[PDB]
Amino acid sequence: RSPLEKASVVSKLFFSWTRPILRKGYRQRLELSDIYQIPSVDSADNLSEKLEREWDRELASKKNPKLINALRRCFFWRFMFYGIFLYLGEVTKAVQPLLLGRIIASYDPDNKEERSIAIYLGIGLCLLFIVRTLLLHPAIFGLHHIGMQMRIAMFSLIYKKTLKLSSRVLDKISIGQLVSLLSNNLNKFDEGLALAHFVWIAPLQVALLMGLIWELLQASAFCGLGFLIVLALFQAGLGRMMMKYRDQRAGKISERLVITSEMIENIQSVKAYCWEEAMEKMIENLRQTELKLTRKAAYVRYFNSSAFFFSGFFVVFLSVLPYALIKGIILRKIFTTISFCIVLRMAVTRQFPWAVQTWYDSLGAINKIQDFLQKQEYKTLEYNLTTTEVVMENVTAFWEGTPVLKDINFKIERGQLLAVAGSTGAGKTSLLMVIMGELEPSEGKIKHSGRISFCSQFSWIMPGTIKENIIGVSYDEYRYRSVIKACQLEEDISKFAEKDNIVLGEGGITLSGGQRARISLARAVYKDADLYLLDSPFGYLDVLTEKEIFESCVCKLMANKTRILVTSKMEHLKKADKILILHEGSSYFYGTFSELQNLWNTYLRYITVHKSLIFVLIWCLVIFLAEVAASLVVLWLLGNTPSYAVIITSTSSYYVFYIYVGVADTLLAMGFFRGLPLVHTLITVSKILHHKMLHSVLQAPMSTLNTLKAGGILNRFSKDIAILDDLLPLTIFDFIQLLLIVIGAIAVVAVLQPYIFVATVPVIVAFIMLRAYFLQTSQQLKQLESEGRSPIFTHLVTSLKGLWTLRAFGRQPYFETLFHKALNLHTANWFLYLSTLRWFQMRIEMIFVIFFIAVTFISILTTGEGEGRVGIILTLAMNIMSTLQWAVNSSIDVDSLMRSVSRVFKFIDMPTEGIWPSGGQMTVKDLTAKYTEGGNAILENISFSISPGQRVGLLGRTGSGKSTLLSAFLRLLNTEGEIQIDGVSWDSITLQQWRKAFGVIPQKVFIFSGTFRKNLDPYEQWSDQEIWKVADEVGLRSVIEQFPGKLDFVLVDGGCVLSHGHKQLMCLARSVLSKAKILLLDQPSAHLDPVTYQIIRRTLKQAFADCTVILCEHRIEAMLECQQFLVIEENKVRQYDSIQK
Ligand SMILES: Cc1nn(C)cc1S(=O)(=O)NC(=O)c1ccc(-n2ccc(OCC(C)(C)C(F)(F)F)n2)nc1N1C[C@@H](C)CC1(C)C
Ligand SMILES: Nc1ncnc2c1ncn2[C@@H]1O[C@H](COP(=O)(O)OP(=O)(O)OP(=O)(O)O)[C@@H](O)[C@H]1O
Ligand SMILES: Nc1ncnc2c1ncn2[C@@H]1O[C@H](COP(=O)(O)OP(=O)(O)OP(=O)(O)O)[C@@H](O)[C@H]1O
Ligand SMILES: CC(C)CCC[C@@H](C)[C@H]1CC[C@H]2[C@@H]3CC=C4C[C@@H](O)CC[C@]4(C)[C@H]3CC[C@]12C
Ligand SMILES: [Mg+2]
Ligand SMILES: [Mg+2]
Repeated sequence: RSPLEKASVVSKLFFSWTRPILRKGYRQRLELSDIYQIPSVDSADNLSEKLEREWDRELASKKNPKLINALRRCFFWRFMFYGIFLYLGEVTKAVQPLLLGRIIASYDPDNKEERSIAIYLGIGLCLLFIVRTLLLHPAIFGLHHIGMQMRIAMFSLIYKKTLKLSSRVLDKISIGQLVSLLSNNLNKFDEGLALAHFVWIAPLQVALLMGLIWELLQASAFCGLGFLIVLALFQAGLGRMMMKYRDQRAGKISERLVITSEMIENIQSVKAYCWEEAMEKMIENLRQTELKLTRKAAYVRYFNSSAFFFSGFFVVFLSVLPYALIKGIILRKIFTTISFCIVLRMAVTRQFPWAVQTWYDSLGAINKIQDFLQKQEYKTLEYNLTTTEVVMENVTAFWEGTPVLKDINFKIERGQLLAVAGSTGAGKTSLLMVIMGELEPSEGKIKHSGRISFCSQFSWIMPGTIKENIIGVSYDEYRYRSVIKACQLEEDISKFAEKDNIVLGEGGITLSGGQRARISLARAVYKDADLYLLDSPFGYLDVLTEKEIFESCVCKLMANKTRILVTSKMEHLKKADKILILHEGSSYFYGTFSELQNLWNTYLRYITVHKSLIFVLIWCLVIFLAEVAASLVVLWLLGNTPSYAVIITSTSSYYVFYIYVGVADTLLAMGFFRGLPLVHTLITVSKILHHKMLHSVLQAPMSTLNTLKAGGILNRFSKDIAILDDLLPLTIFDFIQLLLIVIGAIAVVAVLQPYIFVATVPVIVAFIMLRAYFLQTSQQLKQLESEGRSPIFTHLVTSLKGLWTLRAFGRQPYFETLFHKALNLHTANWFLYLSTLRWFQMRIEMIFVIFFIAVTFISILTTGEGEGRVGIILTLAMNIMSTLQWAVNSSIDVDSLMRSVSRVFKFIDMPTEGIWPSGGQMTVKDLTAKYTEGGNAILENISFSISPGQRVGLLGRTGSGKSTLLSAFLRLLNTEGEIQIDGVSWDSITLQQWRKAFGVIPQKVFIFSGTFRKNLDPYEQWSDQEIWKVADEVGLRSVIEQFPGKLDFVLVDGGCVLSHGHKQLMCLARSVLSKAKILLLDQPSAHLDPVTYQIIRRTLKQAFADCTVILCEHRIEAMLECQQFLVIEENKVRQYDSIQK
């Protein structure tokens, strides 16, 4: 099936099997209908199985486990098999000046030997071109193919280890680091392997060339060699400098990215707090520090790169001078030694340093992967046969100076229900950890059963269909329909737009809090297990639905299976068989309930965004014309000037033009007065574009941001911005340098002889018409290839949030299969892109060769009795086109990189956003709310009024629009209608003033990784003594003094150290500093303890005594301080009065 394997030998050599896609993609848009199936050789299954079979031996049979050893047991003898052909193709390039140099000398009538035999040289030279064409490109493509296999084999091997990481390893560092570990060699590995052989080929080339140069310059060859040794040492020193600055700034990039992710995820809170300006400055300082090291690395890379161009004269003159002074040198050997040194400079100044740097990076990546592969593993050994009767006795455990649980025991017969209770932080969840084997007890003795179904408190939602999130692997209509219509999903499912096949994102951002709880609960009960562990599923569910689910699912469906339920509700305990209460990590009570009572134009915009890049580009052009003007006059002065060191004859004067073209690269090289300004100015363009994009995202309508993918926002700040910092500044410089040399060399030799320009027209046009044909298909495949990587990273992310559920039930093989399917999709697009690019770069050389054979035979045949003007003109023209072929291939990379610039620009063009509070009486009239444009209408024609200072209760069934109303107050979503506060209409004042009057307290409090004082007020409006004054009422004094630093402690990881109640207090104090008037609470009482619960009770009655509060609760017992009640149901709001109803 795979066209590569079905291809014949002759077609496979020329890459002819890429013909169908090039024609198909030239006249229409491509899709996943003609993307060819991947070859069987590089499927993820075959590569991973082979490599792991060699690696596991290396860590068990040999003394020292090294990944590099196992890698060479799989890919070494195929690596060397392509190295010999790569070497033989380079040797062919070194011996060309012998055949070509004699042909050029054959135009001189003063020669006899070359005239006698030129046809034989022409035939041999033609064969030399054909052999080299068909010897390099297959070898380079082979090395790319092996580099792809290494990348796939290691990524699949990494994922398998990730599924086995111990629980204690995950809690230190993961997810954010793990994804970054895979994004450093996504394309640098395969493409950065074809030049690893030049570490030994280049020394073999220098020895060969130095022997050939010894024939010309008897003993002065070494004088030029010593200059190249110094250049090699000089370039090597820059390598240590580049790596030092690269690895020194690695920690700054991670610091920016992790903070940027926090801002993106909680963007809805950032808008509500009116914190747009503060966050822009916070990132701005981080960019300013990073940019200092970025420029240093770019200056070092400039001097390392600009050594090939600035050595084309100092290596020739230094070796020709001693010989010319001792004895008179003729022009023919001056051109010949120039031709040899062109290859000599490329090998030692451009190929060898690149090869060495690659080995530093290839070995560094393998050692980084090697260390990760040997972390502590999750223990899979567990009891198999126990008759499904879990028992514990004298069990102790630690999460590290205090035991988490001590001497806890129970005994559950099959079909019983155990109710676990306690307080916040008592270890309810940690008790379930030991039962799954996630936390091996230090000195305990516990019995494990078979498959165990775990329902974590954290809601897990994975990409795909709603039913696909429930059924798992096997489907069953009768079972599915019963589970769906037992968890009260009947109504909500057949509501949205598409019944049940709705496609969800990672984490289910578009779903209600309680709807996600039911889906996670429904998945746990669907699958058959020996025992079920329900870790507090009723957190988000209101009382009315809580009873219905408890009576129809927990007590009805699984009435005859052992089940452990964690719950604090008093009524749920009496319906259980045995109860276990944890006081503080220790069993205070154990027993039954009965005994409990007693106890294009993109390029134009990229350049002019700075308005300073214009002047630098003009400066480079003006100097370029000055050097060209000098080159013209000096060649014209030598054109009429009348034995010296240089023996020049009338019949051999044409060598002047050949010599100039051979050294034109040096004469037109950009020095440090032009290169450094250009590199500096291109970098600050990236800084400018980042600022506009970061400014645009924080000031965009929420509806626009919801239409995009989950992780897509961060990907532009992670990949696209990073490309503008490293790849574009140097790739553009290299492209401009090559193009400028070609224009300069072709404009000076053509004015004296107005025929070279004409003879070189066909070559230029052929390279251009081929480029326009290939780019149509190449760009389309690149877009498909780049988009194919997001599903791969999403699978890795979602398989970590639900990792504890995976290992409990034993579904690792299923997720390994899913990960392999994601890789094969990315491999299919990448392989086709790599093959068509090889097709283009092979045909571009084949067009050059066919013109060379045409020129060579004409030049030899046209040469008559003397001279021959056609031979001189044509042969010189083809020497100019050698650089153009290089320049055309360099332009492909620039076009590929400008796709990233276009993606940056479209984010900037997003649309923008659209004592005054006397009493706080708002009036709502005809309010319609919708999350997305044209999706639905959650609330329709809402009308109600609030008395100033009243406490308004808010109730309703989960998934009705309870939280949509609170967001519509801030118009954080597309709304129509009029909401007036004390007579001031919804659109009489700017949006900034409107949002400042609301003290919203979300379910997830936004706390970024920064100083304690910075979180309270990023704008730095209030002094210490004013902050302490506010903390006196909210009870934050003792909370903050626990830490070593007062107002100076550095919170990390979302404030992980702070408990849920402590973050509620911090959010409450934040609204007091800004002096809010209308509060918006949203289900704070999920798992709160009375220690902090009573603090909010006082503050809403002491500081906000006269301020309106919208208490959003799920039970009437807590709502004993409200007068007015709002009830949401069937897209309607209806106000009420005192409890008598
Ligand atoms: C058709 C077709 N369309 N597509 C998309 C693929 C195919 S193809 O693969 O069938 N053929 C071509 O791709 C193809 C094959 C060979 C050549 N050659 C040009 C000089 C040359 O040298 C011959 C010589 C004997 C000297 C030696 F070989 F030694 F160099 N050969 N040119 C080819 N092309 C036809 C156009 C599509 C583009 C272009 C000009 C590059
Ligand atoms: N992964 C972990 N690493 C370190 N300490 C942990 C970890 N998980 C829990 N702990 C600690 O163990 C103790 C008990 O954890 P916790 O989940 O287990 O109890 P809980 O009663 O279930 O809490 P809650 O009802 O609020 O979820 C606490 O001191 C907590 O900080
Ligand atoms: N970001 C969103 N984009 C689109 N639709 C959404 C989004 N968030 C919620 N919805 C939809 O709005 C409806 C109600 O959402 P939800 O916040 O509003 O109800 P709720 O009563 O506040 O939830 P709960 O009581 O469980 O916390 C549901 O149909 C849900 O799918
Ligand atoms: C092993 C690899 C690197 C190839 C071989 C390298 C050495 C042995 C080769 C490369 C070029 C060769 C030289 C090329 C030209 C001449 C001039 C001739 O009048 C005497 C031999 C002499 C001086 C050759 C001696 C051997 C030589 C120096
Ligand atoms: Mg818990
Ligand atoms: Mg809600």
